Amino acid sequence: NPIIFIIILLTIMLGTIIVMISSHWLLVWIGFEMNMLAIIPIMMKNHNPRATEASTKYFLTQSTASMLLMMAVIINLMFSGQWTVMKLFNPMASMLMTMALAMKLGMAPFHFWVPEVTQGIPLSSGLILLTWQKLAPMSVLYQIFPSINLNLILTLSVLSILIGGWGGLNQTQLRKIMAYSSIAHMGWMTAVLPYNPTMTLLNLIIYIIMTSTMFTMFMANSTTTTLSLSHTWNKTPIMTVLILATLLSMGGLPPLSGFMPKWMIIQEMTKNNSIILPTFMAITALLNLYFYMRLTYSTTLTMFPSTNNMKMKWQFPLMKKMTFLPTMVVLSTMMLPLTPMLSV
Amino acid sequence: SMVYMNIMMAFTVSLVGLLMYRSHLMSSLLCLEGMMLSLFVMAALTILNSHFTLASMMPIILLVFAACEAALGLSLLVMVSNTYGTDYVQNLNLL
Amino acid sequence: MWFEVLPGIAVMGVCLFIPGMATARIHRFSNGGKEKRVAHYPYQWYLMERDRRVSGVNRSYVSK
Amino acid sequence: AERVAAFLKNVWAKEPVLVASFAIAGLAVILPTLSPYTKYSLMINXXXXXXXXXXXXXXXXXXXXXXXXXXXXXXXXXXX
Amino acid sequence: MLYIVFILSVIFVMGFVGFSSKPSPIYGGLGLIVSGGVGCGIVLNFGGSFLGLMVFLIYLGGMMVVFGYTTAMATEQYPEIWLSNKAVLGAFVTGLLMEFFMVYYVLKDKEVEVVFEFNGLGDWVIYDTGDSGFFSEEAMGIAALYSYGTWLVIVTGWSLLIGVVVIMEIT
Amino acid sequence: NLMLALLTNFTLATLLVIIAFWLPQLFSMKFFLVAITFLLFDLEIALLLPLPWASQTANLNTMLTMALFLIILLAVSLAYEWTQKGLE
Amino acid sequence: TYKYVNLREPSMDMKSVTDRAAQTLLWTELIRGLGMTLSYLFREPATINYPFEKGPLSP
Amino acid sequence: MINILMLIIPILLAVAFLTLVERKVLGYMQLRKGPNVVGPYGLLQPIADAIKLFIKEPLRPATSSASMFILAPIMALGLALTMWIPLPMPYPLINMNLGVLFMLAMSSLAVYSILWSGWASNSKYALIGALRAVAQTISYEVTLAIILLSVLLMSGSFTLSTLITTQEQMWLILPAWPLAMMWFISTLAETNRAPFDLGPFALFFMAEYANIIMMNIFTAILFLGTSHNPHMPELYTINFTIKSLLLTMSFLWIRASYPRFRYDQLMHLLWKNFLPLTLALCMWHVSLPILTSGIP
Repeated sequence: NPIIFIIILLTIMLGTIIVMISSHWLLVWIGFEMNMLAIIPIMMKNHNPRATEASTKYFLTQSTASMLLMMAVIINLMFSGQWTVMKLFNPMASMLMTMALAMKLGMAPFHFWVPEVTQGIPLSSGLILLTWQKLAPMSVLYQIFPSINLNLILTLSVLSILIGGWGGLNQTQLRKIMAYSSIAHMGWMTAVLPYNPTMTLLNLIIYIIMTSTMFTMFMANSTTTTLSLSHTWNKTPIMTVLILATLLSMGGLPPLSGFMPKWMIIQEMTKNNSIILPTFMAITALLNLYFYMRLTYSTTLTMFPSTNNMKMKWQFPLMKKMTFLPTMVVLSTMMLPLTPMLSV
Repeated sequence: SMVYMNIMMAFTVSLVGLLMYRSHLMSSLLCLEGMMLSLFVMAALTILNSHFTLASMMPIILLVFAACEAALGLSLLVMVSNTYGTDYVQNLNLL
Repeated sequence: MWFEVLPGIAVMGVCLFIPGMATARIHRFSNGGKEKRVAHYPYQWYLMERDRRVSGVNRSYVSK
Repeated sequence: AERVAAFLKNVWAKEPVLVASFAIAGLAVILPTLSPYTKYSLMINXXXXXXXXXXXXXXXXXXXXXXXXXXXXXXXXXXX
Repeated sequence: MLYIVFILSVIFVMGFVGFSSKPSPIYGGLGLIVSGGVGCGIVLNFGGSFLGLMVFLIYLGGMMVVFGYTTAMATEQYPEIWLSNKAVLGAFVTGLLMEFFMVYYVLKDKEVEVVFEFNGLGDWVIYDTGDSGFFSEEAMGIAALYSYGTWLVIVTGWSLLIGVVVIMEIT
Repeated sequence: NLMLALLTNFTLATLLVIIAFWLPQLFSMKFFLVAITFLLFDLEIALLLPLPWASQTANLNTMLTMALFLIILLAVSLAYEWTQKGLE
Repeated sequence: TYKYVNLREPSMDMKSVTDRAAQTLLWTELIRGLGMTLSYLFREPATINYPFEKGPLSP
Repeated sequence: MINILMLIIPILLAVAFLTLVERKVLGYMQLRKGPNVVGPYGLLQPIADAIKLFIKEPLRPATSSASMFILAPIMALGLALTMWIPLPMPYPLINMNLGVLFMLAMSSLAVYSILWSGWASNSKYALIGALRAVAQTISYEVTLAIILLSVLLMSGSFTLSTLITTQEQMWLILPAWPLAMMWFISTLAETNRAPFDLGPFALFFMAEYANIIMMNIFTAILFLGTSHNPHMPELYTINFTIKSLLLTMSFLWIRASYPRFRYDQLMHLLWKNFLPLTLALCMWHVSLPILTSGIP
């Protein structure tokens, strides 16, 4: 992977632009497929028996998913006629459309591939791309948020934090914990879509920055809880303070930036006379915190992972924005109260 | 209306075919071709009966991208037969 | 010599000669004037339909 | 010359068909821009009507007459 | 005699049954030739000279021919009879009976449907198109043009550059 | 009729098989890379197919830059086939 | 005795390079090879049909 | 509709009477006498081969997998005979809306005939050689589509009837000088056994030699023409057959004169060398109707 690897990475960047700037329903289908043909090579890279299994599981669960989207595109020719990504019109078309989006974002009945795909990547650079790919179908949902029946969108949000809040408890694999942290945060994504379109995109701004900081802290190789355990005493001790700060912000805690999306999600929902649904969102949010709480015990507690082998030489990773973005990820509570309006 | 009633029923059979697995892995990629074949008939008839002229190019573009997933995903199938003996959905290690 | 080769060519000047002549000479029996009309696009198709309507009944191509 | 004269006779000797792949395809881009003949071909393509011409209501109009042959509008008669 | 497209649509579903059922990639592969070739007639009858033959060139004479290689490259297992296998015959019989039961309801015009839309008869109304255009006729008569849709040409060319580069890197 | 013309050829082809059947009584994955490139090139051919039938009403100057563009990238895909294809 | 099979670079500069490239660009020598069998077709074949004609022998 | 039978029965005779031409014309190339004992000049032998193989010759299959092996000759003969329908001739039988698209489609589906034969044998020994034979046909079909389009982009739409009218004064060999050389080589890839070579087995001979005549005729439409004459069908019928027969001699010329190119170096002639050449001429043929007015 020499110069052309950047070009392969550029087509994912350009692929989302096609989805972003679009008016035609077949144009976004092209935009989704621009990502399909360009993530798989980075999913493989070194060629491993675990990588072959992950890439096939990533393909089959996602290519069939986009094929359900094309049905809803063709129902938009049978009914309502026009090829515009403004409204879905038909309730018959929306049922197949929302489920196709749930296969990438809703996750509540389509989570199954995520913990196996995220674990299957041999490299840390591939972990960023799956948290960046979720930006693409969110642009579609922001365009067609009316007309779609709320009874079978909010079920994809309520159930997702339940399975996300239980699915990380029996996991020691560091990639797997972050895989279920996606599904847990995706419930908050598919909740603001029926109740006020703004702050839904800001939820991405908080999430993507917070997740990109997380994996770039794991540039010093760690794949399990026990491998991230040997970091405070043997490796760099000051580095684990930033891992602590990012993990505390991942769960809902006020002096950190991660509580600031959770503000407006409940605020806009309570304005629409709904109290019984946002209550369930807050109790299930506690279950999300528990995974980060156990993972902060690799940074706070002793835990005895000393080992005979010791590193003396200074570490030099990639670190693209692993210094500027964690400062925004640790503290942005006072910095961003009126910034909800600035995004959209 | 009348012709659309049969090909929508043909679409559901190809949809279940993707969701069904018994030992072999090759059927899924064959069903992916069939799903795109059933979508090709549905797209063509809507533009052909209700004239568009400009939009008749859209299924031709759809024809090209149908093969892209049915080649780049098909290439991954051979890689399974390099690591393992033969392609099986029953033969998986990930948990 | 060529006197052995030429009967092999002359038999091909009969069998391959059939499809050309059989398609052409059939228009005398089927049509009135040894000609079959080509469809291409609806412009020429509509002219075929109105010719049968202009007092011909069963015939598709007929003069006057 | 270091690349013009040196990398010419070697290309004709080693892999000689690759010379034609760059020369013919290269000149296929250069010729339609510089040669003054391409402008004529565009005019006849637009002049030949695909569908029936529409008639407009006459209310103070210039260069518009009856269907009979008269000096009106453009009407292409370029090269015989 | 009365219907032209409606008979071909039944054979279209008939070939598709060997996909929900699992008759191995050899006999399952044979289904796409049967359903594809008959499937062209469904497209061709309403019009489309270019688009109707594109299925023969790409879907039939390109797509499944590459799939002919992969059956020999991975999982060949010497082709077997698709009747002796358990649950395969059960999936095939239930697959046809979902559609053939609807065929019996076509008689006396109206048929019961899961969807809200009614079927009725539609024989002369099946095409639902007048003459209209004559010279350079049909919407599919000039189906593809590089003009107007300039952006679509660039991305299709870009995506086909990806395929050649990526698949070479995997192997 | 096209349906009558096609079916007559196949029915006579089936009859020739029965004559011989009834009357008498007493590995390597390098091939795959060639097959894939066939499919990916033919789709570029599919985009370049309309050219003689399309260029009749549309503007030539808008088409000229776009028509050559597909063939250029079709050569770039072959340019990637020169940087070690294999023994094939 | 030595006879040498190697040509030792037939092409040198300009004139000698182009004709060696012309035979590889199109064909020429294949069309020249086509002409070898062409004249060979016209000349009378030496064939003996056994039930009527008989082949040469010795005392 | 009786003319269909007048385009199968004399065509099956043309494939039969090829056996004379394929070893007498090939015979004089090799200075040997071909057919002589059987007939007056061996005219009784082509029909004698049919009585030998069809009726008396029995079957011994390797495994016979239910439907296959007794389905592959139907695909072989069926696709070879259906190619005769879209042919322009003096007058075509049931003229298609687009001509050459039907011609390229039934040839691309004719790849299956050698595919199902490889699946008929249970052994691994045969299928590796069978896939190699597919590679000879599948690769050259990429270029075959390109060289077709360059001729079409010069003049005429996809319809085969319009290709005769455009050749009124001069042949298309002169404007398409390097492209005419390509059609001599590219057509030989489809089981002609000249640049590369791999009961029901006898039926494959009747299908493979049928495609040889088919490529000879199709080259005599795209590049040859001389005259049209709608008033006189007599002049066209004789003049078309002589032009096609001269190309049939050139097909048997390569089979006798030239050795096999190797399978690996078949992918060095094409792909490595031909594909950059054909596309460069395709680039040239895009500019031609724009540089000078040439639109049907």
